[PDB]
Amino acid sequence: GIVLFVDFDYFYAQVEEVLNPSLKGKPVVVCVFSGRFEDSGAVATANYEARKFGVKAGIPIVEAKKILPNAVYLPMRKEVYQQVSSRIMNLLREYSEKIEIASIDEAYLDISDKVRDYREAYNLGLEIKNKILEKEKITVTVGISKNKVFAKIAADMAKPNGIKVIDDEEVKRLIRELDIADVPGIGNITAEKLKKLGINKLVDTLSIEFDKLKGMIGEAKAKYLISLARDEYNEPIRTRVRKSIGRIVTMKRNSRNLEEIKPYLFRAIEESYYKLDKRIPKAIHVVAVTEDLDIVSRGRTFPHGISKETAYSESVKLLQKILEEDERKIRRIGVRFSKFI
DNA sequence: TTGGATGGTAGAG
DNA sequence: TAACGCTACCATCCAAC
Ligand SMILES: Cc1cn([C@H]2C[C@H](O)[C@@H](COP(=O)(O)OP(=O)(O)OP(=O)(O)O)O2)c(=O)[nH]c1=O
Ligand SMILES: *Nc1ccc2c(c1)Cc1ccccc1-2
Ligand SMILES: [Ca+2]
Ligand SMILES: [Ca+2]
Ligand SMILES: [Ca+2]
Repeated sequence: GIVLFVDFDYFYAQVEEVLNPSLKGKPVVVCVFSGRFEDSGAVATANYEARKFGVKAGIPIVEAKKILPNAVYLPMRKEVYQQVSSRIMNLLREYSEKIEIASIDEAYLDISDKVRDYREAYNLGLEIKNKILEKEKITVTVGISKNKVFAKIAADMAKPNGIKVIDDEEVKRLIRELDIADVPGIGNITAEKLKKLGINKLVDTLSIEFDKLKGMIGEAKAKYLISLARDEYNEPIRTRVRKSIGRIVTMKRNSRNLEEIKPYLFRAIEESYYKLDKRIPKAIHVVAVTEDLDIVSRGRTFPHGISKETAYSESVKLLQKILEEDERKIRRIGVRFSKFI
């Protein structure tokens, strides 16, 4: 069982550095500007130079500019990053047929039949890094271990431009020593609940009553953590199948005017339908983000596919439903399609 | 004598 | 002053031959 994981370094920011080499080695911040006012929106990512000053994914641009006014702030050019991603993902395909594309910049390869051992796996990781750097001038981090979770943890430890093997002995050390927060899938909310059960390390999960852990974090996550801690997790590398395709836009001003909201919604539908690429959806959900950033959605599922024209009229009724059942003003509006034929 | 649809939550982007 | 995107999972529920 040998899994090689690839995660591209500071991805959007690094693509902008390849396009404009004068950027390299100084703070670069990639932003989602939203329209609302001067510099409204959020950071998508930033290069490591900018991160030293606290700028990173998620924070508002106005806050980034407070702690790092000097940097290059660039509008996110998603189309260009997807082009670069697709070419790299096709390079990776050449090293293994068992590949799992996990995100715009992540893929797992099952190389159990390609290499005899970790030493050979490591050499293959360098070949992959070299090839990607040659073809795309993009640095990446490679993580290598016995399963997906530890391969991803290996890349986290080695980031940026790194390569790391976590061998059987180091897996045992991490079960003992790794802060549970740093386990994939364990976020702030789950971690804090675990903090209450005395669980700080993966190994702590072995001594706890299974139903107290279940009653706290739910069946799936409890099973997940115990399996990892047991050194048994062995989930297969499988092709990811798109389940939903959606778009959400920020309105210039908050509104409850249907006619004022509709153009944004239709734009979201038009854009969603372009990305569907031959897929035919049987479900549609409208999403409204209210003034206080609560997320509200209403959907409808048909026994048959939804035509683009049908989506327009159905989305209107879903938005009328939200507007009738929630009095708060809408700030963001979007649509999602799912249950593809 | 359990299940698809429903809307909300949490997080490996 | 807080984007954009998408999966897995969770409760809840109104239907159950
Ligand atoms: C986390 C995050 C990522 N992204 C996008 C931009 C990132 O470049 C891309 C990949 O996500 P990540 O791999 O999480 O981040 P990264 O590649 O920018 O940085 P790192 O070196 O630490 O791996 O996805 C967002 O748009 N918003 C986000 O909140
Ligand atoms: N990024 C993003 C885009 C569209 C949608 C979400 C996120 C959540 C959601 C829920 C219902 C419909 C559409 C969307
Ligand atoms: Ca990355
Ligand atoms: Ca990533
Ligand atoms: Ca975490």
